[PDB]
Amino acid sequence: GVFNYETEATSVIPAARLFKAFILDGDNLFPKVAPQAISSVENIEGNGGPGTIKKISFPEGFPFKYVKDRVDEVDHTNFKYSYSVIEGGPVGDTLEKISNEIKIVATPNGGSILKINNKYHTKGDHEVKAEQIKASKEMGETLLRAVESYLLAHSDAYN
Ligand SMILES: O=S(=O)(O)c1cccc2cccc(Nc3ccccc3)c12
Repeated sequence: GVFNYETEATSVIPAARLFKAFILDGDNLFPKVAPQAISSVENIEGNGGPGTIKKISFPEGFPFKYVKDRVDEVDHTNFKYSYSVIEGGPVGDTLEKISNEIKIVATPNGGSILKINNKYHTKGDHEVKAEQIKASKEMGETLLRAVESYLLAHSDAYN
C-alpha cells in the first residue's frame, strides 16, 4: 500500500535559480556543499531525464550505506521534479520504493516555496513510522540549507 506525506519548505533563493542548482545540479553540488551528509553521487545509467539512475552514498556512521534514485520526470518550466528511491537504505523486503515529487514556486518577496510529496510503497503493509519520515525531512532540510548558503555566497553560480 501507499503512505503519503506532504510538507513545505521555504528558501530565500528565487525559484528558477534554486531549481537549477538544488535539482538540476545536485550530483555535483550535494557532495561539495554537504560532505558531511552525502559522500558521493554516481551516475549509473541515463543522460538526466526519465529513467536516469544515480547512486547516492552516505558517510560512514549513517544509518544507511547508499540509495539508488531514479529520475521519473523533470519539468524545467514549472520547476517540478519527480524521482523514486528504488534500491538501498530502507528499500527491501518491507518497502518497494519511495516516490517523491518536489515543486518550487516563486514568492513575490524574491524567495521560493518548495512543495514536497513522498509516497512510500510498501510490501505486506509494513507500517511506515514517524521516525523514518523525520529522518528524511532532516536530510532534505540539511541539503536545502547547504545549497542555499552556497548560492548566497557565490553570486555568479547558476544564473
Ligand atoms: O523530499 S526531500 O527531497 O527529502 C526534501 C527536499 C528538500 C526539502 C525538504 C524539506 C523537508 C522535508 C523534505 N523531505 C521529506 C521527507 C519525508 C516526508 C516529507 C518530506 C525535503
